Amino acid sequence: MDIDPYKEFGATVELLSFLPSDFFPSVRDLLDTASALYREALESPEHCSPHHTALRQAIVCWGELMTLATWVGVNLEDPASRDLVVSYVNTNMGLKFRQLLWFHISCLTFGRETVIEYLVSFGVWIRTPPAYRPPNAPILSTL
Amino acid sequence: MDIDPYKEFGATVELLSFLPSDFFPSVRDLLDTASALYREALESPEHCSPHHTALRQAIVCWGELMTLATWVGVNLEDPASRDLVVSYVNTNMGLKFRQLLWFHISCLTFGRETVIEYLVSFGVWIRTPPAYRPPNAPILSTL
Amino acid sequence: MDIDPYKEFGATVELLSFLPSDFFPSVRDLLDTASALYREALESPEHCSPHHTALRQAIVCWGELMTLATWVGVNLEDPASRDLVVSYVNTNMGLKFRQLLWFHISCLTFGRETVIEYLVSFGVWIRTPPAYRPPNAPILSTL
Amino acid sequence: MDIDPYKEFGATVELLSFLPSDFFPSVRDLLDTASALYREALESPEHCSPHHTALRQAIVCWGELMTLATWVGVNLEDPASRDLVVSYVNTNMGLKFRQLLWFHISCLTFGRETVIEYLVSFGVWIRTPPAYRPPNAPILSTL
Ligand SMILES: COCCOCCOCCOc1ccc(C(C)(C)CC(C)(C)C)cc1
Ligand SMILES: COCCOCCOCCOc1ccc(C(C)(C)CC(C)(C)C)cc1
Ligand SMILES: COCCOCCOCCOc1ccc(C(C)(C)CC(C)(C)C)cc1
Ligand SMILES: COCCOCCOCCOc1ccc(C(C)(C)CC(C)(C)C)cc1
Repeated sequence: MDIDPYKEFGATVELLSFLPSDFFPSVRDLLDTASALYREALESPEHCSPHHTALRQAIVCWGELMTLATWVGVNLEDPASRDLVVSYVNTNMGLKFRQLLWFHISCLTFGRETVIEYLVSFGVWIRTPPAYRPPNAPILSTL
Repeated sequence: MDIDPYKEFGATVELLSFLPSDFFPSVRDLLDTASALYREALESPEHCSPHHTALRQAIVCWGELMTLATWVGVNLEDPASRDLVVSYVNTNMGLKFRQLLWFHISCLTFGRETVIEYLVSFGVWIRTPPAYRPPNAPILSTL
Repeated sequence: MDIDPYKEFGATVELLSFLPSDFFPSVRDLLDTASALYREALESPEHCSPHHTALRQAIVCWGELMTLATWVGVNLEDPASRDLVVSYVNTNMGLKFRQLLWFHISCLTFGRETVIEYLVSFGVWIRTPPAYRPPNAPILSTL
Repeated sequence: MDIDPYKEFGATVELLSFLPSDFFPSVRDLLDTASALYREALESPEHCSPHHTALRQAIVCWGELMTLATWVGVNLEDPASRDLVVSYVNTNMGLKFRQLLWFHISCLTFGRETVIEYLVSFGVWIRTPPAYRPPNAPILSTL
């Protein structure tokens, strides 16, 4: 239905299109970050924020995908296709899942405005060729 | 994190378990409804409601699952494994997807409170033995 | 029962597992620190702080564990079983003990809130990729 | 270091030595008493009292020792060593644990002052030879 999961929050798939894949932590790392920083709120009966809502939904999706992967490994007799499906799920879907988790966690942490500014600046940086861009990328940190 | 996607909305997997699985409409039907009634709001850059947020996330996840099914039908060779994966995706993941779509669309349309009352009333109905179970099952209506 | 030795201090086993196990100093190092810095207060007849109380209890428990290990070395004959017991103690219970000692000493020294923020920040740091995190690991300092 | 876990509260190991070792109720009984009277306070995120702070740590230590005992019963195939270790734990560590539990549960139920007066009076009673010792020993009570 031509839905962008970030347009509601002030971003776009094209704005995060520039962040490389090596930029995002692993799924386990991001899920641990969430479970340690906002678990009491995600497991809460309150609409603490749209970021919380989206995180809840995406975590449920990922749980269902892991269930799918287990079911595949248990019910498919062709190892080739089994590993192919599992690899597609992990690589692609987890890349998207990392994108979304990072966006929402970083927003909850720093600010939606700050994260969008960081995205703009990081796009400026990554579009520049290495011969003319500084070697050290921009950094979003609590320290 | 053990997250319930309805806890914030005032329900639970136990309160929706009152409804059978053969109750929820088709994914096609629910998506047509969602389009016809809230396309401009779901495509909007606004947190119109947590229901809208959750519904957007669910729809993007279903789109990714359809992409997975297509990628499977293309790449995978073993017809048994292809059909197994596609049928599992559709049946199970779409059962859950329709559950969620029904909940959120019905809420947006009638009321979260109305939908929870409908859940308890349908529980009463389905628990009533057939000898005394009226045929006029409960149904949501604006009239 | 379901007791967390950290919740009164505003932390959790989930938050202290958010840091690696190879990060926490040795039992000897932490006990030397505790002595040098708070021996007169831990050997005092005052509830100087809940940190002091918990640390006293932990140290007495570790002393009883050391007595157990010596008693094992003496009485037990099977060297395999003896070594296995002593190793279990000094590894598992040692890790737990030094996590707790680190928490409480670092709190007494820098601040409970400072230490919790440090846990969060160091976890996010060691989970973030190097090219996009600051290059130097976080550390607590009174200087 | 030389830490007495009672002088923080107003007692010593020499004062509680007035009571014999066969005086203290079993770990089962004392843990049931605690679960009955102060479960919600021990499981609370509050420094309700130093007695709570100490009892929490003691119970955590006891849980770790029980884990050790089960791990022993599993991984050790020398019944002699298994039994030796489990018996040592449940006897010596059990005695110390139930001393501490008695002290703290009593000081929570009655008070530091009442419990110390009780210790002194019971010392009188027990140092008194039996030919001149009343049968109605001192017995803590609110009635
Ligand atoms: C292979 O991925 C490359 C990066 O993605 C490019 C387009 O980005 C759009 C991302 O859109 C989504 C879609 C779905 C999702 C959810 C939360 C539903 C999770 C998923 C991918 C596990 C189904 C997240 C982001
Ligand atoms: C196989 O279904 C069993 C019945 O469902 C039990 C309910 O389980 C709770 C989780 O429900 C959902 C519902 C929807 C979803 C979304 C919207 C993310 C879509 C899905 C199922 C395509 C991943 C996820 C979990
Ligand atoms: C065999 O028992 C001797 C009785 O005399 C006790 C002398 O020592 C004082 C008791 O000190 C402790 C030490 C540790 C503990 C804790 C709470 C840590 C529990 C334990 C014994 C399970 C480790 C309690 C009391
Ligand atoms: C191998 O351990 C895995 C990591 O454990 C995570 C923490 O588990 C919760 C238990 O936490 C503690 C911490 C310290 C302690 C004390 C200080 C009482 C010491 C000990 C371990 C000797 C009993 C007890 C429990």
